[PDB]
Amino acid sequence: NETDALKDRIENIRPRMTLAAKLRELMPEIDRQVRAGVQHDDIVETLNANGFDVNLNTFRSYLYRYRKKARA
Repeated sequence: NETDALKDRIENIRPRMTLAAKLRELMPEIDRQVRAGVQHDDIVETLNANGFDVNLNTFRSYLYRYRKKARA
């Protein structure tokens, strides 16, 4: 009776937290390449082809947060 959609959501909570953490670890190198002229959309495409369902807004959020913490 429990939908496979709710079941799948629950099953992927912890996997997604791990991916979120992996994405934060990538931010220093992403920031370097992106300020050198690599497009945000290009990195988002690579992420979306390899298990990270982030959109452009969410990607920029992580990038902005990395940058604030870095400047501090």
